[PDB]
Amino acid sequence: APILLLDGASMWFRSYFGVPSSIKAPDGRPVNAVRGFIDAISTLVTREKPRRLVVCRDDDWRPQWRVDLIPSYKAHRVAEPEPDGVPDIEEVPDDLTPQVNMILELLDAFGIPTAGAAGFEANDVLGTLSAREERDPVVVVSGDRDLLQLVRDEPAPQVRVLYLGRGLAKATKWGPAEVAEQYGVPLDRAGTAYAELALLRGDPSDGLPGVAGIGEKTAASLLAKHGSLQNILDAAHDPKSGLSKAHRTKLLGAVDYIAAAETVVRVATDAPVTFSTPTDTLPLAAGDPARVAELAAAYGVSSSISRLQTALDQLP
Ligand SMILES: [Mn+2]
Ligand SMILES: [Mn+2]
Ligand SMILES: [Mn+2]
Repeated sequence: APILLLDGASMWFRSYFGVPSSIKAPDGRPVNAVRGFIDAISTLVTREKPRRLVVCRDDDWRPQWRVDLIPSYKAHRVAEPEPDGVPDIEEVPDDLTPQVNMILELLDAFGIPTAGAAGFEANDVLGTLSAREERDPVVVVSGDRDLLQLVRDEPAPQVRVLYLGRGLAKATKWGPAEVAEQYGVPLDRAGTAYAELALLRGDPSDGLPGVAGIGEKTAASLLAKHGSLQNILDAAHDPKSGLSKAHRTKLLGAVDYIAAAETVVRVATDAPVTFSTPTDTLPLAAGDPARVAELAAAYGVSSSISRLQTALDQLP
């Protein structure tokens, strides 16, 4: 049985856009994201039958240490920047933010493991927990393709990304083979190589311009030929490497961006993760059944909690 690691914010944003906003609590507040997010857990529990499951939090969705390296990072998504230490106010619809609070309440009362690392993103939590796992195959559940950098075959246990780009129902599991087949990175280091390719090609939806003149195809063939990004910069710095002069000029005109983006684009694998629960075991019933029942009533997702309990009951 795999341990599921859930990219919480990716998922309840998906649920917010995948469940109609006319699904409301008795007090009138939309709870479409809450319903959608709980149902996704039940769907995941029934499909994967995990014993262990963690909802990974964004203690800081936009850490200033990444913004100091690449100021444009996630900048088009900031509602209001907050100074030193305080996470920036993300641009989020006014009727989704209370729903995030509802979800965290329901998880806390149920006792579903959540995890976070102060000053780090959920993606770092995901990378840390998947890097450290030594017992069970890891399924990272997310709509964020950046996480494909976590895929792993060996050393065991394997790590797959159950990718939500087309929704949960169509989601398949991505491993090094799929990543290699889809982006042209070498299979023996598909995960890390994917992150090196994303650095070079850029990622506009996160405000990372990438290296001008080096698209994804060119990035792949330079990894397919030089094996690793460190090698590409050496081949560029060494004046008679086989590198084309055009490619050298593009790479040298970007050395400081390449260096600064390295730690921005790669997820941290050694973040100080803390759990809300003593362990990452999935509980088979609510830790606080009365509060769960009260919060679900108040939040208008009683039937979703009902369906979660049935999925849990069907675990062997
Ligand atoms: Mn800030
Ligand atoms: Mn994220
Ligand atoms: Mn990204």
